[PDB]
Amino acid sequence: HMKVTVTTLELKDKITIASKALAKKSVKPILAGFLFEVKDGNFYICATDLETGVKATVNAAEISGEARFVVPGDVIQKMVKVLPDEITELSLEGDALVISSGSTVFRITTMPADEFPEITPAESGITFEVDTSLLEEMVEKVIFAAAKDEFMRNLNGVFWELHKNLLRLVASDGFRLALAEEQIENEEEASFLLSLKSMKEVQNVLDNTTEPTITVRYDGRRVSLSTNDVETVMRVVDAEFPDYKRVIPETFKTKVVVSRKELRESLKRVMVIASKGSESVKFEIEENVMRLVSKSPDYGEVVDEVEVQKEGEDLVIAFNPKFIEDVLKHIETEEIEMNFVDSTSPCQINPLDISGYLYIVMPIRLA
Amino acid sequence: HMKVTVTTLELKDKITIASKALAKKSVKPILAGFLFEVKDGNFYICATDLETGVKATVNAAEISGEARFVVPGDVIQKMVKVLPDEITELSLEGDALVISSGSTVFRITTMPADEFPEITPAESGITFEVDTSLLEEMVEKVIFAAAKDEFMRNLNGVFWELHKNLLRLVASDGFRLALAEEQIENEEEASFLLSLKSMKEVQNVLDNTTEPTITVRYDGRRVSLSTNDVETVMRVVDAEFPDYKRVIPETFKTKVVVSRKELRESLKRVMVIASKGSESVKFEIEENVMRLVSKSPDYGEVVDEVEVQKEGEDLVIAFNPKFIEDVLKHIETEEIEMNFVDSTSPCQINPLDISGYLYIVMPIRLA
Repeated sequence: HMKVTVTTLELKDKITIASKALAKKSVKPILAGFLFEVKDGNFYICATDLETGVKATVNAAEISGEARFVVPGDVIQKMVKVLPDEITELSLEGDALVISSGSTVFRITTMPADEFPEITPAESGITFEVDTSLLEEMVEKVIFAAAKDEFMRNLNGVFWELHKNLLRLVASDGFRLALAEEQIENEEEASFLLSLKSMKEVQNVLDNTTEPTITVRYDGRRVSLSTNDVETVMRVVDAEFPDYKRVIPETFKTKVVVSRKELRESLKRVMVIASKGSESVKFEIEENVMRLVSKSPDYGEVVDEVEVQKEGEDLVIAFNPKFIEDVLKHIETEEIEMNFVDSTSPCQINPLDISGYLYIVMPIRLA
Repeated sequence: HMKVTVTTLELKDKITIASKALAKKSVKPILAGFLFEVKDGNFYICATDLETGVKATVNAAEISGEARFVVPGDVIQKMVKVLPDEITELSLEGDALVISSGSTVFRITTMPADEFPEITPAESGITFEVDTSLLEEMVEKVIFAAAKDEFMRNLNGVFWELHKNLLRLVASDGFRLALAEEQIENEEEASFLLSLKSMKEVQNVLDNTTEPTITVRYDGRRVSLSTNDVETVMRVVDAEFPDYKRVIPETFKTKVVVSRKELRESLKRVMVIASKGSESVKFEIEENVMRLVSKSPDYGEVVDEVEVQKEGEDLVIAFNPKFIEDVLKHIETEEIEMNFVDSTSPCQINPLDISGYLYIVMPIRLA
């Protein structure tokens, strides 16, 4: 005996929410599956890779019996997205989970749960509530700049800094950096690094909750991010995030104000040549215009000249254009500023007249 | 001296049109480029891979001088799609093509044209005009079923059959077949096979002309497809297209009428399991319903039951579901028919009550 009646939308939502905490195929195939647990009229779906764990309480209409088993993560995810009816019925027949919805019946072979661990929340520590939409926005404005190389433990993630009524998120890959800061309600100071994999689950949670605010708790070792129905717990990265403030310049010698669309389009034009091999654009900043230049030995050259408002010194300075383009994608204002010191110094990019968001791109050596 | 002034839209259109006649990087890098030729106040852009050739006349505002050179195909294609101004100016500086448009200047290294061949049209033979949109539609309704394996010379293409006031196109890959037939104005009988690569250029031409009809001429060895400004010539495939009529059954024992959306959705559900390895769906056709069944040894089973109108015998029969799904994508009616003989015989799929279009899928062995 295990029987569950649940709306298909609920099952789909809870599976989706848990899905980015699953492990890969290798290193415990068991951890590449969801734990389904039915006990005492409660139905939980869990996933973990041992660094992030998610325990989702499923709000069902009927729950009887007792069961604890694992089902393969990929198949169950694909399956729930195509169940055709408003209601879904779950049961066991032999060693199979039987999933019935309308016209369709899936029978999915279960795995043992005896090595699937208990997922427990962070202990008492530092806690705050934040507006769900605000935190989502902050995460999305920085997460792209994190190192994708998991070996770079100290950059493969997003750094959280809390102060009195203030949260800042920072991410970097050593070539560029994104920073977001917003006023919130928070009592205590704290900071921690969460892995990129943990952060993608954070984003997944936020993109799939309708609740107005969420709770965060940090105990020195783990961070819980909780909604009404979903507990997510993440072990903090055991690495020291770089002293990133040393790459954020305190003054400028050159400032350029330029249309975000205008520069994006110019970057696209020069990438026709830059993508061929140089992976470089040289900015020649003059009083009223900036020329963007890219050269490929074997294919050709491009020069594109764009109108700008510029204060300070004329400057010739080179960048990876993809890194500049990534920033522009994440800025929402029509105009941006680019702030420079020297050909060898970082550039700060920010939205015009909007505080709280800033980007740093390191330059490349001039050809 | 070579100078050309042309609208950017014109240059873009003619480059795009010629682009699918280019050869790959290997085997004459020269043939992976466009021929630009300026002579006597005419500007032509050409491309060939020695089986398909395209000669596009560019309608420019100003053309002076004389030049004949090749430019690399990928870069020029990317470049023209991002020129920012209504007008584009072309000239030579050193061994470079200089392309100036608004704010942007590209300088692209040219290659020698002395080994780029003359592209000439088919000789007198069989000729007809066809409505551009009609032929486009016919091509799109069949081309997906062609063999993608170039070694299968006799199936790697689309077969054209002309009769008095009638054109039929056929494509097959040995597992499935698509056929389209429409009334046109045509005097003589003829048939020929054009390669899949040639046919993709045909489609490219049709998708990029605004002219109401196009001309086709066949001389026994080559087929020209001509618009006002663009001559495309293709060498016919030296292979015998199979006697495909032997897989088109003349009668049915079972006919099923079913919603195209309904079956597409059912196929998607069973593919959750079929994509895991079996690549198979078993249809159990009964009086009022059809059950679709897929099984994976290691992951599970799915059964989906859909409402159908069925005449004739109950039947159990298996297919590759991707092949059924491909057909449905190309049918535009809300309802389709599936027509069967035996578990070992082809299935004919067609739109309900629409002549001129039909699909054949061969079954797979029952598990």
